[PDB]
Amino acid sequence: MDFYYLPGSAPCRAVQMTAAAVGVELNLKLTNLMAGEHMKPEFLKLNPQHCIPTLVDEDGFVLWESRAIQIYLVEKYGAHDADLAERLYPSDPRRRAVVHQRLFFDVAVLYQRFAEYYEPQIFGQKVPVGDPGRLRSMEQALEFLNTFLEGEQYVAGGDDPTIADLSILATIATYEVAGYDLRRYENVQRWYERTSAIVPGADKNVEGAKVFGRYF
Amino acid sequence: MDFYYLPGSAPCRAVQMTAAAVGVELNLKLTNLMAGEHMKPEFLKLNPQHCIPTLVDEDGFVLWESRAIQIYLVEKYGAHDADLAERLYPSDPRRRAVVHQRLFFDVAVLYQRFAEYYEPQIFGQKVPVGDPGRLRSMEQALEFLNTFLEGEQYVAGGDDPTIADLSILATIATYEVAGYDLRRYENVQRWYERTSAIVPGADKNVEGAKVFGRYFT
Ligand SMILES: CCCCCCSC[C@H](NC(=O)CC[C@H]([NH3+])C(=O)O)C(=O)NCC(=O)O
Ligand SMILES: CCCCCCSC[C@H](NC(=O)CC[C@H]([NH3+])C(=O)O)C(=O)NCC(=O)O
Repeated sequence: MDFYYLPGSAPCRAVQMTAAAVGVELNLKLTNLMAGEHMKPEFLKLNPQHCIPTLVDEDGFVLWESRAIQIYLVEKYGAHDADLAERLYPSDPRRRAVVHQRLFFDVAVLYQRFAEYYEPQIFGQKVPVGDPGRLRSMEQALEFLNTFLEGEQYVAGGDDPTIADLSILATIATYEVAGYDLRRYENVQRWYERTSAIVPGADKNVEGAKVFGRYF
Repeated sequence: MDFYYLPGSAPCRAVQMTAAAVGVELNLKLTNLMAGEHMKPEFLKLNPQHCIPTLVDEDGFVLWESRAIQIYLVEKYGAHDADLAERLYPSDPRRRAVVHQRLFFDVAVLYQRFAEYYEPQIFGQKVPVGDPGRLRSMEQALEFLNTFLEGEQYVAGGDDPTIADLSILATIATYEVAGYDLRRYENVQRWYERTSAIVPGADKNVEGAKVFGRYFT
């Protein structure tokens, strides 16, 4: 399976942790966005949305959006270990609803506001001073996550990390390298330390996050 | 089942269409966001993210994010009709991945870029002259959708509308009612017309969108 990725990219790292958890190797294909490699006719034919991560399965199926890829990996390549797939992606509709909820929270709120705050600080204008509105917004997202983790081990509940934890771990590892003091959010910091110690490929998440950290 | 919502809200309308498809009757609870009804202590207890739509099910289980609600409606409350659930939310991992991919596209790209430009105008934060980047962003998003719909009846493929169609139907209705010219996107217009003609609860999508349209008089 061809995996078009960048080590520094959070959504790429979330798929990497998921693939390691289900036990499938990825054919790593580094796609330099700065050299416009995502804009070459070869990549565009595969992915008109020209974004990473992009997964190309051996049957020719092309898939993007990291969280769609996460679910796909569990559903297709996790069947060999029912209990594992169940831990990562519980089949009970109510339990799965919270997992889905947190996945959408990650893309639309937690990672989104992170990007809306730090991308102006490292690209284009490169302003070191962060907009007070964008900071308030991003902190509100951390406030939300902290509340979700109140009296809970993991982001969508349960006794084991789910793919929602893997997605948000990639995201929050990026928060850490960006210089944000996560210790302000005691539940988040506790969860971040817990999850990093136990999930497969977590060391490769910290490793890739540091590559993103070169921008600051 | 309690449904905290506003008719003008696209994500709310996507849930309404999904519930109509699986025969779920929602107890509609108008949540006036301008009056701060979503910031009231009782609502915050249910939903600390203080956002609509919010579903409270028969056991008091609380769920928000429209697309997670959509899935929950099909998986749990659509399971009485195996064939219908399969049309709305196919179980094949590849087909389901495209549905998921399109749902994420809607939240993170299509609706996201819409809201960034148009939603300020609801709150009164409308700037008469703005950044060209915000306009290019919506154009680009609509180009992607039009490309996905090339040679295809529906947004995630297949012979029937999925929850991805209902999500994007609610979003595109909002584009149209806000005044966006969709004519350069022939596949989008064609898909919108044909999908709106056949999906249950489509009337309330149009009606609800019109309520949103009253902000752009
Ligand atoms: C050091 C690493 C720097 C990269 C960090 C940004 S991730 C790159 C970006 N990808 C995305 O934002 C995809 C997000 C998508 N929601 C997902 O989760 O997969 C991209 O391909 N953007 C280019 C494009 O969309 O055209
Ligand atoms: C009458 C039409 C007025 C326009 C309403 C826009 S939707 C309102 C908004 N909700 C959302 O954007 C939720 C989006 C979420 N991604 C979903 O799909 O459910 C909200 O509750 N915002 C309040 C908040 O989050 O605090």
